[PDB]
Amino acid sequence: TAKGITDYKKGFSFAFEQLLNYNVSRANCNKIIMLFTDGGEERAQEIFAKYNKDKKVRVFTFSVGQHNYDRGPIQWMACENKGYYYEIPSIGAIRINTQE
Amino acid sequence: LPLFHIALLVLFMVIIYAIIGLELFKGKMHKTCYYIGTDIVATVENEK
Amino acid sequence: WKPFETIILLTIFANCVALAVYLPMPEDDNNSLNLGLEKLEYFFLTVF
Amino acid sequence: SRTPNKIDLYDVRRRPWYIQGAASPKDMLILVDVSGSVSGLTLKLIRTSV
Amino acid sequence: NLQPKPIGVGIPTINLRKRRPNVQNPKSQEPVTLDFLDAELENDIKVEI
Amino acid sequence: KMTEEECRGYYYVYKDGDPTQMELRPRQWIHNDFHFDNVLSAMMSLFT
Amino acid sequence: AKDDLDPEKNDSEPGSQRIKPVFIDDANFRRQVSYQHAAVHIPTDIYEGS
Ligand SMILES: [Ca+2]
Repeated sequence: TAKGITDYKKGFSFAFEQLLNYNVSRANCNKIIMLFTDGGEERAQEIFAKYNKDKKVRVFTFSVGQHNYDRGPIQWMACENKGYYYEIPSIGAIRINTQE
Repeated sequence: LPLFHIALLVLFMVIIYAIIGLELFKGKMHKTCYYIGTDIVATVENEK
Repeated sequence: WKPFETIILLTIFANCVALAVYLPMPEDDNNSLNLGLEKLEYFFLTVF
Repeated sequence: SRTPNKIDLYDVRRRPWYIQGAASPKDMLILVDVSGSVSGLTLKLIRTSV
Repeated sequence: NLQPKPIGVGIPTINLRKRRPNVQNPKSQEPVTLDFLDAELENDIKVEI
Repeated sequence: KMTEEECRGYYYVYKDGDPTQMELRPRQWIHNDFHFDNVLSAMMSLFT
Repeated sequence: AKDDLDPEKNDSEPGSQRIKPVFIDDANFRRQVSYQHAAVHIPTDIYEGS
């Protein structure tokens, strides 16, 4: 259920911490985090500086649905982290972008 | 203030056609075509 | 005297723009510009 | 495709054999944005992408 | 013990009131990953093996 | 599909937005009915 | 693959030309097969002729 303020800083802190467990059994190969969101007004430049200063992690940002929220920050995040950007407006668009 | 006696006449026609249309049309429009054994309503592509 | 009426008639055209850039967002969500406009509402209220 | 009434939606890229040799194994982590703006048609789309 | 039928998860619940009759949903694609400690009765002297 | 060269072959439609209830349709590049393309059809559209 | 093999069809999309193969029945495949060429699977929402 959707409710509340968007915070990309607590969303990528929680993600990186999850990525660093090293106690559990792990793949330990490609480390990547993908966020599904519609529009972002904040690029969260600070979280990426330290958590991934050398770009070990890959970030993929997905913009979904038909909406007017700004996509520039999300695209920037994808570009900064050597990930990719994918839009999904429709149900028939899900199948070739979540495999790509 | 001149359009007062017109507005009162619209209001004794929106009322009259409502009590006419209640007494005739009440509870009639509650049946639709449904797919056998579903709750899915059946239409053609461009029919409401 | 003369521009006192028009310095507060100029104030209210700034308030009408301050309601026209408020962007309504669903289910209690916000952006930065509506958080700097609710402070502005306070500023506008005091002058009146 | 259309000679019966069941229609295949099979994609080679989607296939597991194709995927293991496409790329190396991976520790992913899906973030989902659950803010209020998403609720609507967009929220519906996210649950089906993940 | 391994069999052709796919390995199943959960108790299957399908709603008959919401399947319109002629649309053909996806069937299956999962791999048949039965484990050795699930093909046979588990011991502690078999988890060693 | 944004242009005509791509708007060929078949595609899926989803009924009530369920991603499980899908049906083929051929896609086709359709021109609008009332449109602005010469002065004659532009006056046809404007009248409406 | 996934096209009517009936000779009288003759759709003949531009760019492409089909094959009617002969389809012996087989063991090690529990289906009729042709050893003279390879079939081609195009997924459904992908147009062929692109
Ligand atoms: Ca948001």
